[PDB]
Amino acid sequence: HMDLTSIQWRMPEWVQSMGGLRTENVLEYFSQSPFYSHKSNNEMLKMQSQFNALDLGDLNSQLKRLTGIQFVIIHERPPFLWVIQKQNRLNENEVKPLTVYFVCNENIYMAPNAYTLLATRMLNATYCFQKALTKIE
Repeated sequence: HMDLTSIQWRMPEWVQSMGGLRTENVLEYFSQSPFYSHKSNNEMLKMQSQFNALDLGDLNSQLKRLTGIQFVIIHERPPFLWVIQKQNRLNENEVKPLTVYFVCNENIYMAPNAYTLLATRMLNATYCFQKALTKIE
């Protein structure tokens, strides 16, 4: 297979067509890239929405109800960067960070592994805390 840690992707013809990148549409941009995965809860939602002609509103709330591969925005600095995280959602309370990507100046590429490491360390500490609170009652 082609190694995605060694490429950058950029599709200027889409950006112009949409009037520039915005938090509103950055994830859609990401969807046309080889980093996207059609196995994702993201994709499943895109199609229920189109097929049923339905507005499903806040994505993040829709993702909480599902399990599997997910893509979420975890950092916003319009109009230059957004940071996206691929994660495997285990349930409504747990998520496993898989990889993170940068969308910098319309360029998409995987961030160094350390960012994923930081993410999981953040989540682990959070989850350890929450499991610790369930016991007091």
